Amino acid sequence: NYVIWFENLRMTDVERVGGKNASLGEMISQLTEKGVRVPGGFATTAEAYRAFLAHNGLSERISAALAKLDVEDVAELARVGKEIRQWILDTPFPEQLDAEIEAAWNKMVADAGGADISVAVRSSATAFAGQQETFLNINGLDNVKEAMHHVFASLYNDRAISYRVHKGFDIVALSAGVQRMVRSDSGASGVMFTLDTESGYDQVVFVTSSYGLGENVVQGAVNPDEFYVFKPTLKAGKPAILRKTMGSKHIKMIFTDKAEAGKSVTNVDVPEEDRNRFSITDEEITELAHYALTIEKHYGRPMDIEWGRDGLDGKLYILQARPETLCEGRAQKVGQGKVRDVLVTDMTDPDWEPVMKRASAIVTNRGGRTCHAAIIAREPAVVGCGNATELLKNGQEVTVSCADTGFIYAGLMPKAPVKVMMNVGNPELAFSFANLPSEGIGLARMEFIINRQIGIHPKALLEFDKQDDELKAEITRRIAGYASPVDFYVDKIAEGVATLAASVYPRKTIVRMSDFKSNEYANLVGGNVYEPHEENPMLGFRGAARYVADNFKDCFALECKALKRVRDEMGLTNVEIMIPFVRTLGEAEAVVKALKENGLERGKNGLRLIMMCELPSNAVLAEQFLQYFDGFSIGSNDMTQLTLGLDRDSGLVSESFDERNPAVKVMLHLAISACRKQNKYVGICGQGPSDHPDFAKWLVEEGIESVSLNPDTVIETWLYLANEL
Repeated sequence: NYVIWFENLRMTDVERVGGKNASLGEMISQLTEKGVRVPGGFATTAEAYRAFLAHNGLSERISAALAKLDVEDVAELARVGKEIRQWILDTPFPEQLDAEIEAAWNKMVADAGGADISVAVRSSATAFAGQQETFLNINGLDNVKEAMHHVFASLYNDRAISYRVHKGFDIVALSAGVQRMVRSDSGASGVMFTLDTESGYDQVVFVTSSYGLGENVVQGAVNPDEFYVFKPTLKAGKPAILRKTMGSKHIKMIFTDKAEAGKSVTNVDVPEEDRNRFSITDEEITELAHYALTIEKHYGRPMDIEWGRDGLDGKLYILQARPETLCEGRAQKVGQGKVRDVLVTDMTDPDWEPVMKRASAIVTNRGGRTCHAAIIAREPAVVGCGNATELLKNGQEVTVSCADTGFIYAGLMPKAPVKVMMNVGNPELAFSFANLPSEGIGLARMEFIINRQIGIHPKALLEFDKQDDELKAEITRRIAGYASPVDFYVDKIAEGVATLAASVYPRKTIVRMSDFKSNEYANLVGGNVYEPHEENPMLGFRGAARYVADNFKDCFALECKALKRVRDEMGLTNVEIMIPFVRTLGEAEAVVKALKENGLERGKNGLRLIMMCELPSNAVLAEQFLQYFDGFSIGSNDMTQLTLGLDRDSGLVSESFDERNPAVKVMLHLAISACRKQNKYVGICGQGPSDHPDFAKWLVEEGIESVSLNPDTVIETWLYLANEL
């Protein structure tokens, strides 16, 4: 009645032991047979806490103090809070609670065969983050009891007294969970989410990991390794890790031999070995992602989960699991209104709850997550702007974004006649566009992955051994966590492309192979020596000619190895491969021969092959080029430049650039007709349809199958076109 074992708790015991302990029992009792390993222990109950607090009778003394106390007088609140906490600290456990803890402790050491076990003593409130309060590596009975005293006192931490007065409430209790320690002090640990927190995208599992006890990743005291795993392909048993980001992993929490009270754990530097390694293996990331899903399937909602790899066992444990739910400040949701209605002020009392109702947004100088105004806006909301009173003006006219640095500008689906698809380059933004209404990605560009995730010329990696001490050293630095220089290149392209394809899966993602000019390959590390200066880069060594050049075929092979893995192993079959700058029919033919050499063929595993139609020759021999491909994506930028003989970046001529020049239109017509008479895909890329609505009109009238737009131009164009139909 005072102490309950986790194995006898269920999620229906939340009022008795709190959400954390109830959830622990729910997993132990229901999921251990589904493979989830949760450490054992016991919870104290809400009536244990009440009995404890009745003493002489402390409960009513606390209640008296809290009565006459302004929580928004920050002195009194610190003074009264400290006072209350010392009373709880100086109050002894009732005789029955001590005996019952002792008997439960004695059974734990009996279950552990021997033994000098250690435990976590955590706070499980009948109600965050947490400020919570937790104790780790607590080795004997009296330590455990004193760590429990502290947990009990934590209910009346100052912010907790506020948080409750703010949520508008007495007069409360909590439960202490006493759980066996997993030895991740010599292993690794972290936190998993069964959605992407940033975007909200729920088809992915997020796994963060570092060395040591997981308290550090939970608290953000360390920058951890971050991994994304794709749910559908993980369930089919295919390799499902989309993205690996190495954390700096500066420090790690370990055990002390020297445990006075909270000195049982300490932070220590991570060696440079471990720092530039990934802290868990692919097999582990995957194994954890499976646990995440069986937990989420069971609870029927998004989950936030703590886990640890025991450095003794080797085995992965789930430790805790719970449900997951100009000017600047702390930030989901956008909003609009006049700045006064967007309310701009220092910080709200509760007296600011009527006039708060008389308004439509809140932006405040002070505050963090559990700020007064930040809670009213959850039940929105930019807090923690040092000076918005200053920056923002009393007039108007603003709109307040949270799609988590909470900006504040400075501003303010029907049937479509074509398919509106996205033009996407940055895989770090991919899950934020999963959400946007589109028909997929009609141009997934490769150049951000190469510039920004890889950063090194593939021939420098291919010929690593011919460098350059200074360069061998730079490459090795950059390729940390990957098996070899060439494996880095393939792996990172696979990650980037799998990520983009996963974002809109199962929807079409047309991946353009690399469209770099040689001056862009020259800027990569190790690149200049392979990329001589050209007089006219727009017209130089790039595209198909580069892919099939003897001098560069081993690099093309690398990019092909990545795409093939993405489709053939990762099961991301929604990927089509687009080939740019195909100048002649001999090049078209050479490229399909090259792809074939590298295991990629039309019809094999459903592969579809698209040509970027961007040279005038592609238009006047449309039908002839089209035999080699399943369709065209028209690159109107390059088509316009070559038809009209212009560099649109040169200001001296570029006023004559116009995708809707009659000469360019003849070219588009030739291409789009050729495709139509073969019942073949024809799309167009470029912002022309967005920037010139009549061009969009002309394109629908020509029979274009799709249009590919920057995500932030997608809704407007869709609506314009739908309204026209």
